[PDB]
Amino acid sequence: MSVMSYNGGAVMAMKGKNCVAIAADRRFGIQAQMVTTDFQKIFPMGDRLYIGLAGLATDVQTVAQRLKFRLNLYELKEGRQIKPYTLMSMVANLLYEKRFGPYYTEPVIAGLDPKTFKPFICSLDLIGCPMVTDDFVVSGTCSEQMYGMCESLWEPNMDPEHLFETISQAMLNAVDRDAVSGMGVIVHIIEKDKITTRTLKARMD
Amino acid sequence: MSYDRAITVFSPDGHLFQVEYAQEAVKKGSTAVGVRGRDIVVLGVEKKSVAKLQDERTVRKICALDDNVCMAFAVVASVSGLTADARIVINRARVECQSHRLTVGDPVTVEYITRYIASLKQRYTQSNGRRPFGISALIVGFDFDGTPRLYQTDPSGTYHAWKANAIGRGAKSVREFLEKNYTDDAIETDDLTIKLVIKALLEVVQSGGKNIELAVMRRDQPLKILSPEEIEKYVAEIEKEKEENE
Amino acid sequence: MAERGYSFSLTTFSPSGKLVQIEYALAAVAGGAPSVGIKAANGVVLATEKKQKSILYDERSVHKVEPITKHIGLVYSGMGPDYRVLVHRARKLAQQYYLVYQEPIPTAQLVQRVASVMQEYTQSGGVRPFGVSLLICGWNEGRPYLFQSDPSGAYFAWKATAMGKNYVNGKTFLEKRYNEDLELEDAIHTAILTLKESFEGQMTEDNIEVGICNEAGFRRLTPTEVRDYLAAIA
Amino acid sequence: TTTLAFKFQHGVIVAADSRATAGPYIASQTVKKVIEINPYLLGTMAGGAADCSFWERLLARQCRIYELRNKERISVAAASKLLANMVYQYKGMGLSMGTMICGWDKRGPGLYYVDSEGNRISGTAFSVGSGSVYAFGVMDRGYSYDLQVEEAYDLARRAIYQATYRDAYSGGAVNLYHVREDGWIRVSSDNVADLHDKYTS
Amino acid sequence: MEYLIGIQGPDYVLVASDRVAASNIVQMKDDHDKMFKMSEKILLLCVGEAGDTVQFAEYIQKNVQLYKMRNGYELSPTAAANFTRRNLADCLRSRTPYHVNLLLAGYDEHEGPALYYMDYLAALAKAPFAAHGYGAFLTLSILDRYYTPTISRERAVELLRKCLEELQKRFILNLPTFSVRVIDKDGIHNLENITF
Amino acid sequence: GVILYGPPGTGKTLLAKAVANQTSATFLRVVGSELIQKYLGDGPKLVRELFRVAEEHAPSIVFIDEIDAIGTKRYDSNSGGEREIQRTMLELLNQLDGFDSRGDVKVIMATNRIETLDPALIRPGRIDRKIEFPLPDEKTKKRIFQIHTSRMTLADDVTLDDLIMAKDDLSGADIKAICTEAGLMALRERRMKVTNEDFKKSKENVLYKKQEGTPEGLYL
Amino acid sequence: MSRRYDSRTTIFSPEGRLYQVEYAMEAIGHAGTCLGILANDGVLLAAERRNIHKLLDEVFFSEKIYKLNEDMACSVAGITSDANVLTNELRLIAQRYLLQYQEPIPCEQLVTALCDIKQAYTQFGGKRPFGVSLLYIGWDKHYGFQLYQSDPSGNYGGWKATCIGNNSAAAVSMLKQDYKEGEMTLKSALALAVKVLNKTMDVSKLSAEKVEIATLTRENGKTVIRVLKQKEVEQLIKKHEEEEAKAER
Amino acid sequence: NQYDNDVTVWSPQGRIHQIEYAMEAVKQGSATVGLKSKTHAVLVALKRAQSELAAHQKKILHVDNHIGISIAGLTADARLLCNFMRQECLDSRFVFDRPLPVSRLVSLIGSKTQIPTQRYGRRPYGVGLLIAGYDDMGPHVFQTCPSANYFDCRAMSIGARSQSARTYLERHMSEFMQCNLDELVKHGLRALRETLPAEQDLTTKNVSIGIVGKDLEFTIYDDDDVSPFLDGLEERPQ
Amino acid sequence: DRGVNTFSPEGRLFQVEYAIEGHKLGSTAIGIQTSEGVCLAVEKRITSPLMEPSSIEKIVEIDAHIGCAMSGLIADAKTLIDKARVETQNHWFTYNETMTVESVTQAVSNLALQFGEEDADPGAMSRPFGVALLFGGVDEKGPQLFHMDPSGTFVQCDARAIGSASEGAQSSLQEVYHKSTTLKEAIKSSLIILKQVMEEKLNATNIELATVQPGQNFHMFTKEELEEVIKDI
Repeated sequence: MSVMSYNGGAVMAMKGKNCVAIAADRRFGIQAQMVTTDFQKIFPMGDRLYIGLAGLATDVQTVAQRLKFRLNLYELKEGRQIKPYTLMSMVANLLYEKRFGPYYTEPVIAGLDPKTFKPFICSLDLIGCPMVTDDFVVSGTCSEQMYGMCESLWEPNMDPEHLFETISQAMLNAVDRDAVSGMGVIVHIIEKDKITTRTLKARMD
Repeated sequence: MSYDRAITVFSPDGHLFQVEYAQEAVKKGSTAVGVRGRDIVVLGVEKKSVAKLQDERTVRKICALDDNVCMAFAVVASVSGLTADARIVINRARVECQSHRLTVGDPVTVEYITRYIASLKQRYTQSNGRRPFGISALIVGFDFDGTPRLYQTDPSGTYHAWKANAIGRGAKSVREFLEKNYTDDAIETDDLTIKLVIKALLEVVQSGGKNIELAVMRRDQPLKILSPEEIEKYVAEIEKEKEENE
Repeated sequence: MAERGYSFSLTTFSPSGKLVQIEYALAAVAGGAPSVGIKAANGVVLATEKKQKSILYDERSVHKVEPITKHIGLVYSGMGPDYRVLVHRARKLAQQYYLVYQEPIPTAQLVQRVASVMQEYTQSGGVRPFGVSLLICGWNEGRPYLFQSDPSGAYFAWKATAMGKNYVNGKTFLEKRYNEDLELEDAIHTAILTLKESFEGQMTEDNIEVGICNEAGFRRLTPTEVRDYLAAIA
Repeated sequence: TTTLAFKFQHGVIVAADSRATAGPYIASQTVKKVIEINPYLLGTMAGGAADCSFWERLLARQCRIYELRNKERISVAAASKLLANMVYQYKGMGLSMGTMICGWDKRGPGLYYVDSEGNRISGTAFSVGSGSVYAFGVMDRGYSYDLQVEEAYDLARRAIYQATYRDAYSGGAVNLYHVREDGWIRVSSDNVADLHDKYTS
Repeated sequence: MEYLIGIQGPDYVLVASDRVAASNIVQMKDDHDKMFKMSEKILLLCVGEAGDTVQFAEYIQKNVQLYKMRNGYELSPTAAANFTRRNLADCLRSRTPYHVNLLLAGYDEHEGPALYYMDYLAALAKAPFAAHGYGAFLTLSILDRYYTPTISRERAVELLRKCLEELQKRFILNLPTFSVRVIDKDGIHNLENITF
Repeated sequence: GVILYGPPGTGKTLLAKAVANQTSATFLRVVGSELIQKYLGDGPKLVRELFRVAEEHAPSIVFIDEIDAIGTKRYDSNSGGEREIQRTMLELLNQLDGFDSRGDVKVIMATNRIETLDPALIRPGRIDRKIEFPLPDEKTKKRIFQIHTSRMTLADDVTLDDLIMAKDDLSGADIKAICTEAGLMALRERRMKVTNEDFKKSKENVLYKKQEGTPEGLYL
Repeated sequence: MSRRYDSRTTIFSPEGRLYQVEYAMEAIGHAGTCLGILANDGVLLAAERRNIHKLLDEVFFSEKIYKLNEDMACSVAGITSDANVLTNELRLIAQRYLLQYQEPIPCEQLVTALCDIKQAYTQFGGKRPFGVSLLYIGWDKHYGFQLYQSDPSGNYGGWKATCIGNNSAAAVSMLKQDYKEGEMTLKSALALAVKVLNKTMDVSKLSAEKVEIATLTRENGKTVIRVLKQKEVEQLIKKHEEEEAKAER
Repeated sequence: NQYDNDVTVWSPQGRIHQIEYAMEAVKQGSATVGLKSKTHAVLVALKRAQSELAAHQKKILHVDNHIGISIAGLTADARLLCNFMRQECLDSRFVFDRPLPVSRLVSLIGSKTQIPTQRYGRRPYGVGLLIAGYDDMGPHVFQTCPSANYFDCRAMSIGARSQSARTYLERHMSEFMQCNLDELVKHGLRALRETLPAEQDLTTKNVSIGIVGKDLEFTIYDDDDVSPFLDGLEERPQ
Repeated sequence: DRGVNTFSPEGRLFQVEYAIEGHKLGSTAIGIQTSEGVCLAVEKRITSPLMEPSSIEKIVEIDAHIGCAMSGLIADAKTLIDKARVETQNHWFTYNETMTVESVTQAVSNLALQFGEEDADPGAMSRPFGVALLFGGVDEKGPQLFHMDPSGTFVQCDARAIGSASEGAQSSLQEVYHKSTTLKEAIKSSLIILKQVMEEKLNATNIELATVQPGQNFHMFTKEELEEVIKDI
């Protein structure tokens, strides 16, 4: 899921965890180079309608390869009446980037999602075309990876409800936009229940 | 993919088998008439068997290859020839039509597109594992000086310029009758060109003014496909005018 | 290859509404040795009887139950030669899916992919339509799967189905004894009953093979275990 | 509106102008250089800029006009011939191509004159030039520019422009080539010697 | 490249756009008696600006595509569809010897929603918006285009807004220019608005 | 002679019988499939007899019904075998002209198509003229029906036009089939009346069996 | 190969329609009824599932109805082996068009692309056509709501209410009277759909397993494709029997 | 029978009947004499026209200016072999930069002729070529047939009525070899006139000569210098 | 069964034998070469004059100094001539001389027969052409007319006619034409034979005339000049 460059006018993903919900927060940023004109266009996409995968950088191949991957995820989702596992999709994405051989164009995938029908928490980032990345901790990713990583450690509420994570996250996104050109350009925060997706769109330039 | 042994081979009969089967298959068909105007160049087919449970969309015999070029195909036969067969000749010409249109700065020369059409149906006859289509097409368009044309091909690819030509129901039968119909004072306005197309189609149509499908095309504006309800209004006017004549 | 080759189809329809060669192929699967496949809904068991009739087979390897990969297994019906390509094919597919997913090929997905290649073989020339019926088992994504793949290309998902010798009797017993969402013990027991329905392939332990798919993967069972299940049926 | 290829159309008829000279700096090897290629009377073309790239695209174009004409029997559109050649030019880059040709031929609406580049420009104007020296040529022509200029004013306008050009940017030499397309079928006026033009202006 | 201007401000249904007349190759304006605002259909316009030469190349490629899709639909184009398809086609063609590296402007009349204007970069990033600018001019124009409407435009204020910008482009930015085409397209007919 | 081919059902059989009365030629009818039979060597002998008898009778027409049959089928149910089919096929050719060159014996051949007919049999210059019937139109159909209406029970409940219109450009046979099925249908009811209701029911069965319009409507 | 094993599998007939295609229609007839009916706010497919036996794991959503895309669906009537090759490709083309274009896939577009592959087999290759006629239900932003049929040859016709399977001829005839081209809401449309399955299927009591109705409706500004539940299908059947008793006496 | 129904199906004759049909195509074709010296190789061919109001045209087709062919059979089929031959001469010039060895050149043709003979029912090329070539070994006049087998002949005559031409080659078998180039063309026209009856005799219009050799390129004389050679009759008494 | 790719018991190819008879169904080509130009006359092959003669093509320019008139199976001919136009032009393009009538003729003759349902692919034939061509043009040596037939035989011609009766078309030629004769008689000598070989009438919409002459390209006759020549019988 290789995208041309990184210049997409914003590149940032943060994922942060609870035991009652898990959240993936994203720039909703679009429009390559410094000049934007828009602040809307899909980037995080529901693929089982309750798991997300985020593909990050320039708009065209980000949307294009996601959709072409969606079709292979779908095949597997379609046939059986139960939908695919997160761990098997996690290597699937790793391989998809790898197919684009040596001296490849850099994407940065972030997968956030609770596992389907074996219930445990999952957060992962891919980048380059790299070794397997299953973690159960926290993951922040992009080219300003260090800046995201800080925030992904920052939100975990192990015992508060879903709501407190959102309000904490709104401040977390904002402070990050003042620190880098990767956050911002409108922010979409996704709190993911297992049975559906809740999309909230945050106020913030 | 293609068949290792040839479908079309030179055998003794004078032509070829598949040409021979192919002339039969547009003879036994229904009427498709094309009249050449001085406004719009208009094509129409006798049959689609419309009855109000279905709607035409791409179901039309008349399909526009280009912004000013369109062709109406009569694959149509004893038991009905194949929309499947026509569509291939259509796909290949349409890409070529648009490439020429790009190149000429005025409306695309019909001439190129018809010559082209003729070679497409012939190349299958020489190609291994293939056979020619059993269609006859009315290639219509306007030139790069704006000269309206109505051309015809048969199944093996042979082409002529015509004032008006009609195919199917015995091709020779109907086309000699379209000369009689045709007037040059009856092509002077847009409704009069359309009335000449329709009069040949009425002859033996089952449940007319619904089955009758004809589309109009403008100078470089896209094809306007007319619905049969709208076409019916003209059909009534002529069908009474025709009764009056006898 | 070094020739012209074929490309013409060996099947032409009928004004009946049938394809002629697949109906001859269906007769060959029935002429096989009994192979049953049941998805219990607590694991998948595929059991077969193999006509060796001399037990001069030193197989600690290839059998009529052969694992495709570590949580897919395959059992056939009919003739052996057609099996040989399908078993190799399946292993290759298992490998293709292993590279990207790295969880070996899922059953719903496998069938579609085999089905497409089987259909070509009918549709094209220089190849011919099989006359083997495969029963595919898998446990992946915390669900057991049982499918049957016909020699045409068709795939149906079954709870319990039979093939091989005296399948008509088998499918009818299967409806009566087995009902949907019964236990792993019932699935195994009826499975061995269908083989016993009519045997006649030398009654020794190494003449029946079972391979079971469950939560921990797929392994084929030792012939001695298989015999114990049989012993119950009179 | 640049180099030794220029064409502008007027109200009496049309003028075509070219040099026949080659070799910037002391280096030279071609003294009867045919920048206005025209083996036939039906289509005419011009060069400009890079020596190799003009010659190559125009010999490919040479074949291309002849083929259209053959296929229709009568001569086709000036636009179609030129545009089929333009698709090839854009794709042609990666050979150090940098072709800047002016396509002239007879179209059905009338005379058609179109501007060709190696990056695929196609626009119809009354006047086009390819290269870098007609940047100098636009000051004396523009000043006096009418589009109803006499046949006689135009011949004198071209003759003088080369003589004045020689003085201003050196490069002219051997022969001055003049061609006139009159009606719709072209003729080459004269291959008038350099030494004559110097005195006249 | 790094020449040539576009600006579009969309109204209640109107859209006003202007671009300069001037195709300069080398150092001098080769063509100027042609416009390079193209009718790809009679409901759709592409106005391409960047490379003077590169505009025709992109226009033609889209022209076949737009029609092939029209065939597919067998009814007029959809705005959403036109931005994404032209974007995909153009990012792939940028690498190609037949390149694109133009900031293009889609104007279309949509069968359902209504007026649509679609933003395209040189890098080639698709966005529908209602306040956007094109060419070398896009860096210059876009903040201003952000400010002066509330949601979308009103034509009177726009007219004043447009004349003010056109003195600026000649002033600060460097074109060969001496005439500008100003147009409003309501979605079915082309209107000429006046040049400053 | 003549060769009668095209769309089957035009009324190919009626035509031989009708023309035969006008000329007043002795009408011999023999099926082409009847000539191949179990018996060994009886097959060509029979064909000789068929011609010999036609000749003796004097003006004659031999209507050979369903001759298409020898060609289409390699029967595999005759003990005479493939041998039988071969030897029969030659003898008819011999008896026709051959070196025999019998005169006054016209053969009118009824076939489905003469593209399904055996290539030995078919050849020009034994039969000078071949007639290909067009698809019967709405117009031809009315005249045939007025005759059948005259032969049928008379009422105002006979509605001819409606049935003809509904149908497509299709055979003469159908006009006959609509009338015969309508009388039969009446008997089921316990009615000796043939009304518009029997006809409307008859239109459906006749139309399906013969060619059926709902496949064709898509392709048109 | 050999030329004595060739009488030309692929050839043109003088009647214009291939032998193998008419032969394939009889096979379509044999498989169970699959219909599509239009609503003025949706489109739905109603089909009888190939399975009718007790034994079925129910790994597919329905063997006949394939959920291809988030705006397109198709059902198959005919040869199931043949169905698997067309439905998998179909799944990929319909999906690419909604996904990328952001413009919902037209049935008319879809069919022309698939029919090219079907057709190639009938004209050349020595091959044979597909055994299925497929009914596409979808919504596109162009025409609006649509229904398309494709046939073995690669011939299409666009209806708005059509039935295929056994007693097709009877069915379409019933459908002409009650539905023309748009008059039924989503609930009446669904009632009409159950009615057609009723006459044509032998069992007139039906079941949620026996039939499957999947609906496609755009609700709350996104186009929703859903397989209805066994409860929902059963509620529609229970509502339909009461009404069946009253309608025909 | 049923063993010539294809050329894959073998005959219980030891040679397929279809190979032998192809040999009749060449016999039905034009009388041609091919002789060589020890510097030059000469092809004498008989022209034919397909109409009365037509001037006869060469049955010598150029492979090239160093190897050349004379057709006996179909003109089209000879040309089809020719094109391949032309390519080889075009490659010979690239690789070796000499006239391609004639024996080598003939085996590559033979390989091509071999191929339809292998295929199902496909046609073996029904031309025989008399190939005149000049290499470093000397001149070669080869006989190529409708099979893949080539003969290296001293002099051979193939085509119609060629036995009368063949007794001439036998009589002056040693003579061709020692002679000067003008004489080599002279014995060929004397031999070629022998095929024809006493009545029918060679004239400048129907005579085509192809001369290749050490000293000169392949040149076709159709009326270029046919005349001094044509001079002196000596026909077979029939 | 066996092919049409097999030899007959005559020792000749089956498919080539059939092709010549196929020619006879259609159009005629009459080319008369005089030393003042090469003229081509061909029939439009009409059903009515109400068939526009605006752009019926059957005499087409191969090069602008060589024209070609076609006879035989008209459909098969349309692709052979289109193809012939590119190959002659590749030659014109490289050599930059005025093409010779004999070079165009040889080149198209190998394409006639490549037939076979083995050792051929879609771009190659699976049937022989049954198109006989008459290429007529003026070169450096002067006016030449060449006849090409499906068996690839190329021959020099001063008058060659092939048509609906190939035999018929020729027998009339002997009778009318004589070796040294004017251009104006050459055009006329074609109109008298043209009728003989056709079974159809003399109409201006039914004949097509083209002359290629020294210093002068391929010319297509208009309705007025088509009439001047019809007058000359």
